[PDB]
Amino acid sequence: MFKNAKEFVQYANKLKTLREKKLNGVSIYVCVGTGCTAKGALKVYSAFEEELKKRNLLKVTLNRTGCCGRCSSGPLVKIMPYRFFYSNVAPEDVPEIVDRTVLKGEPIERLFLTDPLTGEKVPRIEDTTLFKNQDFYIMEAIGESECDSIEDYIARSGYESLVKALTSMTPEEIIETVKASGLRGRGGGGFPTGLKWEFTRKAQGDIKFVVCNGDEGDPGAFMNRTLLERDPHLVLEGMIIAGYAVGAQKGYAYIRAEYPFAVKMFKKAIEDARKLGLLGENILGTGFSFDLEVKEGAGAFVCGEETALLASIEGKRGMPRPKPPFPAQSGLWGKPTLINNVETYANIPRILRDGVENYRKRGTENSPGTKMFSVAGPLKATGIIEVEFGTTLRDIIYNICGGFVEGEEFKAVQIGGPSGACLSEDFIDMPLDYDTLKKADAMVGSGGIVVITKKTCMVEVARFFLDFTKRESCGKCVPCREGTMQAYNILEKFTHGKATYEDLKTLEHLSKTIKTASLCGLGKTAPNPILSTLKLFREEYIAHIEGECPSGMCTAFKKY
Amino acid sequence: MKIYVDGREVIINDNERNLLEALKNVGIEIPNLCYLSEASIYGACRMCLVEINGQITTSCTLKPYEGMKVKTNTPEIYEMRRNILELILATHNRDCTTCDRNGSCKLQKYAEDFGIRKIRFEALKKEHVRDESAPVVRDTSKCILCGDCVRVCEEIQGVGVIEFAKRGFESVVTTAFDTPLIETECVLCGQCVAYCPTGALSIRNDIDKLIEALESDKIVIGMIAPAVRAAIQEEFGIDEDVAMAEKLVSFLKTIGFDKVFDVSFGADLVAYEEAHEFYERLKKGERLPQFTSCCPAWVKHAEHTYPQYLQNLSSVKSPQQALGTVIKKIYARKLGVPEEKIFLVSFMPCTAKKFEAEREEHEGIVDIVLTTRELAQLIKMSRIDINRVEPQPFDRPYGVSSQAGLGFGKAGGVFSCVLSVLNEEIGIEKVDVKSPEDGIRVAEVTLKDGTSFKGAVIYGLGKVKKFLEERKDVEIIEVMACNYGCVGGGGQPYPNDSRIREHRAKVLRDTMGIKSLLTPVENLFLMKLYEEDLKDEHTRHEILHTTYRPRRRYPEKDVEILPVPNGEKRTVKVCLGTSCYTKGSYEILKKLVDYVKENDMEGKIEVLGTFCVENCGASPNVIVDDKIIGGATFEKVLEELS
Amino acid sequence: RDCTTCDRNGSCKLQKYAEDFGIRKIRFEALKKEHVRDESAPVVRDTSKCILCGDCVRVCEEIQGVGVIEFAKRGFESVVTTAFDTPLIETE
Amino acid sequence: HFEKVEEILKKYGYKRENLIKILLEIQEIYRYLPEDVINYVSTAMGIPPAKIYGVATFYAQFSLKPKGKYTIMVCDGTACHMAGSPEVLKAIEEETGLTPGNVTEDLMFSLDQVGCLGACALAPVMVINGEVYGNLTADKVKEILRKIKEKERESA
Ligand SMILES: Cc1cc2nc3c(=O)[nH]c(=O)nc-3n(C[C@H](O)[C@H](O)[C@H](O)COP(=O)(O)O)c2cc1C
Ligand code: SF4
Ligand code: SF4
Ligand code: SF4
Ligand code: SF4
Ligand code: SF4
Ligand code: SF4
Ligand code: FES
Ligand code: FES
Ligand code: FES
Ligand code: FES
Ligand SMILES: [Zn+2]
Repeated sequence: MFKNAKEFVQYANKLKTLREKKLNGVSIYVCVGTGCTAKGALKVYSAFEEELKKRNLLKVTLNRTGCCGRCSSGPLVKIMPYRFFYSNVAPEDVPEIVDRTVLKGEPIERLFLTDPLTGEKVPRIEDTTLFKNQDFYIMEAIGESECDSIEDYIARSGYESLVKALTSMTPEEIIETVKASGLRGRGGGGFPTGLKWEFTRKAQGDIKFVVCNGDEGDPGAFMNRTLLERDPHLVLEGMIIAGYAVGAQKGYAYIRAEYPFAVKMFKKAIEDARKLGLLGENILGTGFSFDLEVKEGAGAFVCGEETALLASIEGKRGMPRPKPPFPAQSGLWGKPTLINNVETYANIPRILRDGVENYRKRGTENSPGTKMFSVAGPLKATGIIEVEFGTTLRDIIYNICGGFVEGEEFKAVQIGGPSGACLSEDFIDMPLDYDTLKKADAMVGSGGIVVITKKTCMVEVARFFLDFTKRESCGKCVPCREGTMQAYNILEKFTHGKATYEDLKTLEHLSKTIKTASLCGLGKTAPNPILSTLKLFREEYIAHIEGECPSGMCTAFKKY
Repeated sequence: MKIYVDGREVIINDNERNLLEALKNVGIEIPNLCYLSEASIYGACRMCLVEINGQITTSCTLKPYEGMKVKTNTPEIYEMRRNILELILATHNRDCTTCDRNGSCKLQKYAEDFGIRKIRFEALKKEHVRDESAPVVRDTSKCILCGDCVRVCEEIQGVGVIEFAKRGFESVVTTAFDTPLIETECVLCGQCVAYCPTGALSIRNDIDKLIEALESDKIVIGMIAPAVRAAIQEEFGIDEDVAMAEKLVSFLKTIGFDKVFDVSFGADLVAYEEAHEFYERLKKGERLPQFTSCCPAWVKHAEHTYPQYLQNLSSVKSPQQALGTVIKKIYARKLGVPEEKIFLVSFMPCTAKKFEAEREEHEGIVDIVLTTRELAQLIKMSRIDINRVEPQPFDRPYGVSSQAGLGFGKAGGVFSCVLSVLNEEIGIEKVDVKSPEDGIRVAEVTLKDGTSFKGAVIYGLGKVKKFLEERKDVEIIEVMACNYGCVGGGGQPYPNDSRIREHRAKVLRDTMGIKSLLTPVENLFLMKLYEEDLKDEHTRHEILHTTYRPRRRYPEKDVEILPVPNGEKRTVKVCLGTSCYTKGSYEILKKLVDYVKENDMEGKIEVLGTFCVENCGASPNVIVDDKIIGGATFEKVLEELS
Repeated sequence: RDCTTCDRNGSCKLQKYAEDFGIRKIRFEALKKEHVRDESAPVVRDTSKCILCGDCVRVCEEIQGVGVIEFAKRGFESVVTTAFDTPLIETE
Repeated sequence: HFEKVEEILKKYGYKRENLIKILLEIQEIYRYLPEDVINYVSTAMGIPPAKIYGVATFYAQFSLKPKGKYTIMVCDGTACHMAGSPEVLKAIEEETGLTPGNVTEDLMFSLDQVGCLGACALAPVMVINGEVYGNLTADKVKEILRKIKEKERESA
């Protein structure tokens, strides 16, 4: 598969045969994605290894899989020949699993997935109500895909789209199909990616760059890292296709150093692709050269800004600059640079494999495709989910996540982190879109979701988001640098029950200044929580000015 | 191009970069705190907001286009601009009476114009830095984070010792690890101060020492730099004035100076000595190329950056030190007064001269160095119209100087003086001068006998690196740390941009033109000095020559846990590296800390933390009295402590 | 010494002299004075900026004939104020 | 006489574009960024120390003080914050007497608040040397802190 494409086709066909062989046999997949490892997934994998080794009955095979969308349901394990999904698998009952299931095959009722809605246990996750209520287009082979295996990715039809683009199509047709599909920037802005690819390609320059923004753009979201740990080769293929479309010969992946597993997975995927010839000085013997590097993010929320990201890659402080000249013309080292989110690159190969009409079959007329989210807060089922671009907040909160834990009630929801919006129940029945809710003071955002309950003081929510923004400000321009800290001071006064209507007026007027006069998007959206809470929860601020706090958590006055 | 500003037809210009600059060229001013000096950029103040098509945006980042309707003043823009200014003023150290920019501060003028009379925001506290260890004084509580000093130090001076650090509310311009500026590689050129728009960067004022000296019984002797007379007139807002130095002499004598001399005499003496030294070097073809040592900033820069070229530096000391040493060692004897009785005051345009006067090799010669601004303050205190002061000549025998000596005040002065000395000693057939770049000039000189050399004049530190890396065909190189030479020194009147520096150079050239004697030998007093006092080479070497030593940071900066400020101790250091941390070291540190907690009542034991000592693979390491142990532990360090 | 929020900023003789005399520090410690700040009336009072020149007292008495402000106390605590530090809006 | 630092610099070829990665490696080796180490790095790379200091103090992963023997990481993400992370921070302070970004006298404990750790189902979440303890409260945090204190104190 290093000279022509027919060798790659034969390699993929035989890899598919081998994968079918292994799948038909008894195999074990333990979800080693973030959250499951926090619950002890790695110790479960060690227990499986030792038990399966001492018994020495390996034709069993043990594999590591990515997130399966049920992070809250303990470490996740499933067996293939009988697709029985096991949850809350402790390292102590692994021998029981091996004896009862791997050897014999008797379903284990005690170790299955409960149904939050119907209050019953279903043996298969694919039969769970939550699984059916979702829309899996990007995440595929849930629980049965090897995260650290280019062989598995190829055996699941992976890398076919890149070969189709290289051998058959020419960059112009690739960019045209991306434009026609209507794919929009998943990074949060929603800008049509096809137009961005046109901008980068048309830029006058022989050398160009492709940059992947791995940042979550939110301190309460884990979509991009989960996708990277699920199918790193999907993002790798998308980046290669983008580099071919815009005529680049070098691409950079920006993954935080705080995420060791994502960095390891992407590095291993890159090395495997290079070894198999997908990356190198001559890909599939077509005269196209391209290489990829992973750049470690030392940790700075401001590095999600395009200019700050470019400065960070080049080894400087992540300081943004006035956007024009745009990165599409002069980005990395003054050369054209295509910058997109992880989910955008993941979508690219899916669009290429499918068509334009087939892709648009999911979503809305202006927002085709799917969006992966990370729902959090107190709910029966939390984790990574994917939904169509027409779903409402009620569907996600109740039908997909199972609703709230007993003794809890809905108050509000955060949809895009600090830069996002705070939505009350009056917007719950509004289909998600980059246009439908972009006018009602709301935005889908990078994909983070956190539900707020009645026992949450929203003045404190605004204080928390402003404290985060005050910490993350790069300190370049006066509005963000100074006003964020001043607004945090005012909000802290509100929390400590020593605020006044003068402080409320000052905060309201300073929010406009911060939003309008700030240089980059960090400061522009810095007062979004303040504006949202004051537009939706003014009575709580007023009660705080009176030392009441109807929620009653923030301890500033009690037992007097 | 035609544009509509506030509803009226306005013609801006054909090609322009942004709306703000175009309107400024027209004559329409938009308030902003970005254009503050020649090293300024746009985008940080955010105060230039204009309204176009409904949305507000900064005019500095807005490319103008034909027939654009722009409203530069709307109630929303007033609100936003006042909010931004109040934000700046909330955390600003608002003490203008003791500020060095008082009366010439844009922020102060805006606070006046914007009618800010109370701070609506909280004057929140910051981890401010107050560095006063060097003639350049840092006070980050007055910093507006414009970044002009960073650009000046990096791009213009080529040192890069000050940079932005941290982020957010804690953003600060400072040296690495908050190291005192005196201890860094700073050359003290003072250009950052010259470009600073606030009082954050300032010059150390030493007027109190001068006043207490004048009030004492010591004989105060003043000597004025050539470039001080070419720029002092700016502080009083009057036109250029030749004879400035002589009315300065009159004023200084009025306020109690016993003698006032001219540093141009020292410049002539230095040029003579350096010309002879360079001729010897040429005839021997050794220690070449030669570097002038008249700029202390360049000398310190070489000590920090070119330890291999320290032998190429001219042994002759700078005019200030040469003239001061001559005074203290010869004039005192001629007057029959002990050297302790004479108080020597130097009036310079340079902040690095303050450092030079305090150098170990120059100890006790120059008592105090006062910059041009401090001299202007002295004049302004008296409230006498200096323009009306009748000039009187400098004092003998160090009062007269040649035109070449006075030429030292601007770039190329010392090279021209050396050329004149050589020409008089041995004629010069011709000189061909080239200009490879803006601040670099190269001269090819042929002597009458036939031996020829090449000399380069470089003003503006930071251009030296490329020239030294690529050009190796010169024998003498003049280096001036400041652009345009000393007319643009750190201590010169503010503002200190290029137009004023060129005007100062023109003023100094006009002052030079009215000098009769043209070369140092024509200076009778200098020849008398050589014939009577500097007759022999030993005295001349001890008087006019100095030695230079390399500079290298000596940072120990070990982690402090239970330090002892002073006194004999044990200074036990525990390695905190990963390899050492992998087994024991942290446990050993805890045990030792608890031991000194129960024992070690006094400061006998000093428990320190240290980074990897390059002894990994030999078990945890514990340094004791700067000694290596290996396989260290609590008992193994206790036994050594015994 | 807070000239930024002062109404005489730019037209203060004391500010100009501080600029001219090169007073960049004070070795005299900032003693604490019982300063009087008033905001009750359109005429605002702030004795922390007062140099006790007495011009206001003469203006009010000799010129305007009201004499509502006068020198009180003595020594370091010398202050120009209203009777019993009464707010200006409540005086004559 | 620096050897490992020289190895890292040579591996990345004294290129400023790799300065952040070089600093990450140096921290991983020395556990922090000593002034001497990055002074040597500046000398080797021909980059002024102020530049490296500006870069180091801008990103969170870089620490200028040694990391504690038991480095504590308390998630401050949205879910963990509404779940009670401030209570966890207050308990940590009252027990060990420190605030995020600080270290104890003997370098036994250090604290840093970070973003989502990807375990929102366990909010609030704390990490100590890779050991994650979820569903935490003031009592639980104090109890575990005492237990680890005694365990380390044993030494043996
Ligand atoms: C403070 C801030 C953080 C951001 N974080 C992210 C991020 O984590 N991921 C992302 O894709 N975009 C992020 N963005 C948006 C990108 O900087 C920018 O929109 C980029 O062009 C994304 O390209 P895309 O729309 O194709 O995804 C952030 C923007 C700001 C102002
Ligand atoms: S808005 Fe904030 S993050 Fe953006 S450039 Fe200004 S200070 Fe930096
Ligand atoms: S820089 Fe000095 S003069 Fe200007 S506002 Fe600040 S304290 Fe006043
Ligand atoms: S005095 Fe010169 S070398 Fe020192 S910090 Fe200022 S500009 Fe840099
Ligand atoms: S020290 Fe002066 S020049 Fe430097 S950033 Fe601060 S205000 Fe600007
Ligand atoms: S060029 Fe002149 S003013 Fe500048 S540092 Fe050198 S001697 Fe001083
Ligand atoms: S005495 Fe009166 S006029 Fe004089 S400074 Fe004080 S308040 Fe002003
Ligand atoms: S990480 Fe395992 S289900 Fe999400
Ligand atoms: S002039 Fe300062 S941001 Fe425009
Ligand atoms: S880690 Fe201690 S000697 Fe290197
Ligand atoms: S918000 Fe803390 S782990 Fe997700
Ligand atoms: Zn409250």
